Amino acid sequence: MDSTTIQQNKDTLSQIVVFPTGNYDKNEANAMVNRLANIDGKYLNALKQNNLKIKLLSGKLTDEKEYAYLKGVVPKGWEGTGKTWDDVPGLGGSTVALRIGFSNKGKGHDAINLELHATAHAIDHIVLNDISKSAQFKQIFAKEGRSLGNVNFLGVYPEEFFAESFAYYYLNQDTNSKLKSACPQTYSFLQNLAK
Amino acid sequence: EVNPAVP
Ligand SMILES: [Zn+2]
Repeated sequence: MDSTTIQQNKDTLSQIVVFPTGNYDKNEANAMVNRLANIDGKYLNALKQNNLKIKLLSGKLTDEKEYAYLKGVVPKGWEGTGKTWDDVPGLGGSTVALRIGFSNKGKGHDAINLELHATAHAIDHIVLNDISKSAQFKQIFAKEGRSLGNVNFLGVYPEEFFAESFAYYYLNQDTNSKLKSACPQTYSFLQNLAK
Repeated sequence: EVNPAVP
């Protein structure tokens, strides 16, 4: 991705990312936007067209009005973790909400990157009309959905395999190469999706 | 639609 294209994506994200009120880690918030800027501009422009907001948060997700109804609720796939949405650092789908500083694997989650996994859910649901539950992807998911680990989450929910695979594809060259070797059909699928 | 981060 040329510098001008990365800049173009950062400009597009400037219209999508919402920063919190009050004090927060501005450098880390910018670092999260920079990682999101590696997503194909086709998806980012569609997010902007749909007025999808990527909300960066200073506190828990359930402190936000729109997610208060999730207080005490155990998310899909989080059975046995002993936590509820109150403790979850990222949310994706019809909206996107992310806790600043929790990007890396092991910060209350086990994704390769918090913001790319969550935003992949929004792209899947809003931009691509739930392609992760299409018959085509379900066939790919049936074969390769257990090759990225966390088989009791990624290997069970096609939308989660899609989101994590999407994050692998776009985080950096290392993860992009790891996905190609582990899930070649998924890699080719995402490669064709961006054309 | 809501989906959580990977546990
Ligand atoms: Zn997810």
